[PDB]
Amino acid sequence: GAQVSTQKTGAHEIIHYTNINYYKDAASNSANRQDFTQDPSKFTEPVKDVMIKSLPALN
Amino acid sequence: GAQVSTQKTGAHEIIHYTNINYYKDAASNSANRQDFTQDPSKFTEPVKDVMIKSLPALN
Amino acid sequence: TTDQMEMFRIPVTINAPLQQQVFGLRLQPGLDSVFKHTLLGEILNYYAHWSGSMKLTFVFCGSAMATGKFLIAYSPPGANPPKTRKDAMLGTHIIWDIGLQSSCVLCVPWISQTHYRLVQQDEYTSAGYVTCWYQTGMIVPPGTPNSSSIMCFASACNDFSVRMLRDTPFISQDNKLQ
Amino acid sequence: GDVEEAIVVHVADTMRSGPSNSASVPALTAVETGHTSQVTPSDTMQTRHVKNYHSRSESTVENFLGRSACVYMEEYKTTDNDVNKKFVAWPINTKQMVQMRRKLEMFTYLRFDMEVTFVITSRQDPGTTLAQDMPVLTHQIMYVPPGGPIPAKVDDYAWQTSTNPSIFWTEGNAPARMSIPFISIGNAYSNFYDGWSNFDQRGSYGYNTLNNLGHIYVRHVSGSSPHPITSTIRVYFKPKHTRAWVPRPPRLCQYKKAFSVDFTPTPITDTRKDINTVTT
Amino acid sequence: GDVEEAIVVHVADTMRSGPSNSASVPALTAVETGHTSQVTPSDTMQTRHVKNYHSRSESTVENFLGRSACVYMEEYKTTDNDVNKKFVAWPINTKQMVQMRRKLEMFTYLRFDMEVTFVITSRQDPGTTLAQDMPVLTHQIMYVPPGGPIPAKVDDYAWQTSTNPSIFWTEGNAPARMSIPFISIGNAYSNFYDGWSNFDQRGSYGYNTLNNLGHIYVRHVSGSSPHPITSTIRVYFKPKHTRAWVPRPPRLCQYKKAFSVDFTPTPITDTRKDINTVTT
Amino acid sequence: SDRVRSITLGNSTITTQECANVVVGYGRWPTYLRDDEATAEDQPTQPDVATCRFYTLDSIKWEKGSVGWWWKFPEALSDMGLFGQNMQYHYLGRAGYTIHVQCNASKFHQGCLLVVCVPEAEMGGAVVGQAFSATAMANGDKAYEFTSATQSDQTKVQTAIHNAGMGVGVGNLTIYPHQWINLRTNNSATIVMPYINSVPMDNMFRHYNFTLMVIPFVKLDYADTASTYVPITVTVAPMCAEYNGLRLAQA
Amino acid sequence: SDRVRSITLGNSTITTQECANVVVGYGRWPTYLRDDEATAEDQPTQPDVATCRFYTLDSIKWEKGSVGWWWKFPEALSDMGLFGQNMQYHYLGRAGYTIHVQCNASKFHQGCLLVVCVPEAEMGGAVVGQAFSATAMANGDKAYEFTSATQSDQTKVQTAIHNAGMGVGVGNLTIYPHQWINLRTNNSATIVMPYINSVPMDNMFRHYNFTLMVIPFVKLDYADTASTYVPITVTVAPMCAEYNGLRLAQA
Ligand SMILES: CN1CCN(Cc2ccc(NCc3cccc(F)c3)cc2)CC1
Ligand SMILES: CN1CCN(Cc2ccc(NCc3cccc(F)c3)cc2)CC1
Ligand SMILES: CCCCCCCCCCCCCC(=O)O
Ligand SMILES: CCCCCCCCCCCCCC(=O)O
Repeated sequence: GAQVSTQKTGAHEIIHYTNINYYKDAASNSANRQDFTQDPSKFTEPVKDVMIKSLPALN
Repeated sequence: GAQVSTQKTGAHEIIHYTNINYYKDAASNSANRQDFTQDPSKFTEPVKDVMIKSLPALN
Repeated sequence: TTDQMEMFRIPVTINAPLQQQVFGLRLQPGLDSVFKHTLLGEILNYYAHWSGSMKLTFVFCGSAMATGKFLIAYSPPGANPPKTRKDAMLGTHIIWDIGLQSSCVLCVPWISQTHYRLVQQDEYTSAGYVTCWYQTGMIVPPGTPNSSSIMCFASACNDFSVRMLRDTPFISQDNKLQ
Repeated sequence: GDVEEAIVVHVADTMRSGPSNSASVPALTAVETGHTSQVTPSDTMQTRHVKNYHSRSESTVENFLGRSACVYMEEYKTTDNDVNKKFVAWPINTKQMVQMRRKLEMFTYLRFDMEVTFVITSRQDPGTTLAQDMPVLTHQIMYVPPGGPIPAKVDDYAWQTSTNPSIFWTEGNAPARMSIPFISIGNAYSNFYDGWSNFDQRGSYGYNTLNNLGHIYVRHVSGSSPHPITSTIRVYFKPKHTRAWVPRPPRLCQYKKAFSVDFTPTPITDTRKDINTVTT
Repeated sequence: GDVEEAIVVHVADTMRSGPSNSASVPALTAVETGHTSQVTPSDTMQTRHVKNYHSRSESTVENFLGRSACVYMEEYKTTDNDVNKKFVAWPINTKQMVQMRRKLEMFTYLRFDMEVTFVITSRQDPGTTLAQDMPVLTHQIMYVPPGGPIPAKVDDYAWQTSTNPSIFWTEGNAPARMSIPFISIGNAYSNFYDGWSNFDQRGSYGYNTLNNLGHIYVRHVSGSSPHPITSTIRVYFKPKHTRAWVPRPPRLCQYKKAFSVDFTPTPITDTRKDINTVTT
Repeated sequence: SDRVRSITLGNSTITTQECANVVVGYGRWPTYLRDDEATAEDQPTQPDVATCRFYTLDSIKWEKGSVGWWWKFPEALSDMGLFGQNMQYHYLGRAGYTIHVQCNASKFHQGCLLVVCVPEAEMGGAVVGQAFSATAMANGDKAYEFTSATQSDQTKVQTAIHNAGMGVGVGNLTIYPHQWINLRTNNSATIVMPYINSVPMDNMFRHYNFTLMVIPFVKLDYADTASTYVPITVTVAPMCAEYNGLRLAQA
Repeated sequence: SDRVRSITLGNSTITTQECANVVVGYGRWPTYLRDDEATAEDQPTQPDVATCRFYTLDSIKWEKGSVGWWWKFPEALSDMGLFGQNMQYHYLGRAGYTIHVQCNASKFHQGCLLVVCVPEAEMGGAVVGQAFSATAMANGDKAYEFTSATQSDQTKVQTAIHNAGMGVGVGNLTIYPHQWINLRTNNSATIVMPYINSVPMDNMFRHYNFTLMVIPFVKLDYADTASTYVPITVTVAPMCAEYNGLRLAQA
């Protein structure tokens, strides 16, 4: 049950915390604010044919 | 997570305590007042050429 | 501006002095009225600190037979904004040539003394100015309109970031909604 | 092993760039394609190598929406002649408070758990005779899913909750708190609904059609002082485990109705002396 | 292994020394070099061997600055005719209280986390009629980063914090407490700033230019008694994880302004009868 | 496509969409001075991005009656950015250059320009015998105009276009590095000039390294149209610049 | 012998025959900015020998009644050589410095001077409350004089020597890097100051990095003799200077 993970800290400058769940419902758990994955392609590059930045946009 | 370390005590006269972190931010941890490293050279000996105490300061 | 949609168009004419200014603005994405209500300004207004570079994209919406060259320059913070193209070109700038490709991108670099800047910018954390000038002028053949327009697009680079969430000041209420 | 070590992502670095002279033209593009240019400062000017340690941790949707916000407040008296004034009855909705409304309306569909906190305070009403001694008060919060019985007075039989969840709270302690799961019949909450209720395109129009979350009722358990006492309740919502889809532009006009998008036209932005003015 | 045994430094000992007669002259030096002599008593006189167990643990900067200190206090009434007198608005700064100001100003640059504690007390204002019964009071502490909306009255809409952090506290419990990280745009806090705001050497001068930490607001949640009640708040700061650079001499003259170094000339020290007087 | 070119020097960039290729001097790219060819003893200074960047000169109007213009370098850039300061504060200098001239017009215009860099373009006075001050051929970034007729004023250079002020056939200037700006198919010309001189370095205030000339060989023509003139702009950028001999400023 | 020192920067050299050793800031030698600590994106410019060289400031007279002087940097060098030009034309700057102060007198003179560099030497106004323009503490290379009595004019800084204009004991300035010029055994003091600031770089016109102070702690004295005063001269040299953010000039 013990769940150890690193905590937020600074850059190039122990950092671990323990967590345990006490309730039988997943909705009772604390916020999972440790995820930092992102991908802006869905909104920035929605075109069908791949476009190379160096090459001209058209022709 | 358990973190065991000695506690302050006297000289030539168990001394361990346990600590656990409960929060996901390093700023929430307790003060780290167990560091005792020091070096007064930066302010007491800022000269370029090393000076020997026994030898004369000049010539 | 009697017509609101006019706010999005930058006028351009055929016969102008050799060196003339097209537009000028302050680079305060979260405070200047120009960038206040843009898709980037709205996001910034929910935070207090920001950092990173910005992209300004200009698109020419004239006739296909029209041609011209423009100088777009970014001037880092200083005691005085540029007044002439001679002063303007000393800073970061790009020469834009209008052809088959109708769009050009000016990448404003991140030049600052601090790692972050306040959204509620002040003299200490000023960011500079951006200006555009005629490089050669616009030339048109017979049977075309004598005026054209340009539009500007603003966005953030891949190194942009924000910090210190806060409540936006653009929305307020006086009584409970019903 | 009784411990599992579950146990980040910085912005892109800037690479060094030198003088260039070639046929490649990264600066030139075409916005007509609907494609946002991916150029970087390294393509337009000489740059030094810089290692960035900045992170976008605070810009995630989880953190952006992970703050408790007030959504409703109402007052109810311990004793009064009007029966309707001694308890509260609120149809649950998130369109009452402007700040949280605007924060939520930046996305079309949402799916999250909820954390609800109640803050209750009391004060003695002004009057000639205020000298009295009253023990600590107690309050009851009742949640009635749609279709259940609704109390019509403070001492109604419906307050004997047998299946409806309820909370009993005493003044002087910590504020009440509780969690609630994702309780939508659909696969996600919808902030906007462009459609009607009836199949012939008639009736209610808008998101009001999809609001079937229930009601909340509050009363003084048995407190009835010789002199009136007024209490106020504040409800705070805090999304958890959030997910969002289809972002939409933030609103520009001021809100005017709690169950409609009605508005008044507003200027795009403020004005300045001329297109060249740059001074304060 | 579910336990990690992270698991000191005494002053230098005195070594034994005997009679000496040689060309070495440790006692003689030259301060013109800016070098502080490193001689020890063992070089000038005969000494016995002594083992020292004294440690400098209590002189570290972490312990020196690791004490909570008052930085501000203000009074606000639950009910009054003047709107501005029913709530507090404080621009955050550490130059208000002399003791903490002097303690901090011994270093030029600092970098630390902060621990903030709030102490709130209430008292009934004097008056003819004091007979009343009032339930326990509740208070709200609101923090507004720079540029955010500022409330203009006790019952303003801005008090519905949706992103601004806030604390709700009830009288009779433990004092509120909270932590805050290092929130400077620069790499370290600067106690002194010898420079101007404008690029032409004009405008504000001093550390005032770099104070952009925000504001703190406090009010009674809904308490409004028939008779006035006054409350006082005290703010305590406690640096954590401290680091300091460039020490500077402690101040000698009394402080006179909260945002300036202005002072009045002061004598170097006290006087005595003559250069030879040694008695009381 | 090979009709698009992009050049990036320092903190400035030039983009052209209709352009011929780039002419590189005499086939030699600009470069720093070698150790086996230097003569000065002290360490040089190589301001890099600070000085190696594009500078826009004033623009000129191309009319139906224009005859041509010339500029002399580096006197033209003598008072531009930090390049001018380095010129003022140093005794010796050395740098290549990149010249970009721009002229755009619609598809209904016609005309042809010759762009050429003439090294050591010594010029003769209007009156054979008399002499002129250093103002009739160089006064900063301003452009000097040729003349259709024979010059008569004794205080200025002989501006006869067909002789080019050098006593040579104007049509033989093709021998020097050059390009043509033909409005049919071209909008700009790019020339890269390496440092050409008889000595490793030289005083930049006393000696004119080379002269830039723009000559309309097919006069501009158009019909109807609201456009009355075609502006011409010149942009220059020093390359691999280095200086030596710090004295007091003031040239 | 260790009493002789020689320093060579750029095209200038300093030779002293009677001198103590050299104090190096806080034990850190000046150095260029690392790649993992920079924040600006564009390439910096590193004028080297052009700017890293010794500059002589105006000289001052040391009388029997002198009280002291101070200078503020880099405003003092703001209008010196190419260093001033680079300061004017750039938005950000960064550089260490080497300070050499010179005072020579015969063996029959007596006196002692304290030479100290005070980083972030914020000063208070003469009248508590009022403010002053940026002229009562810095007007170029000119030296500003302390006062024995309490200052009274509201337009200038409080010049009380025993407080040093900072509200601190004058005798406690020993904490900062410093040296003593004792006429018995010394003629000059040398201090090397690394770049000290809370940010990697900064505007050199808006912020005073540090202040140089010279304070006579033992007043000058002599007898008979035809020499009426002892001149004092200050020489400074930037080290590892680099700039960034080319804008228009004019500060
Ligand atoms: C029309 N939809 C209604 C839901 N709205 C989002 C929403 C807001 C609040 C809630 N609260 C659910 C809840 C949570 C806890 C206790 C309750 F009584 C009710 C659910 C959904 C978006 C628009
Ligand atoms: C001009 N600087 C301002 C900062 N000052 C040091 C300092 C003092 C207090 C704080 N408090 C930060 C803080 C911490 C917690 C809550 C807040 F609202 C604000 C920060 C820095 C040195 C001089
Ligand atoms: C309802 C759960 C109460 C848990 C009380 C604290 C934990 C006691 C057991 C020590 C931790 C080990 C837990 C585990 O085996 O995962
Ligand atoms: C949020 C953390 C709550 C921790 C509760 C007390 C500790 C229970 C587990 C026993 C200690 C083992 C911890 C560990 O594995 O590191």
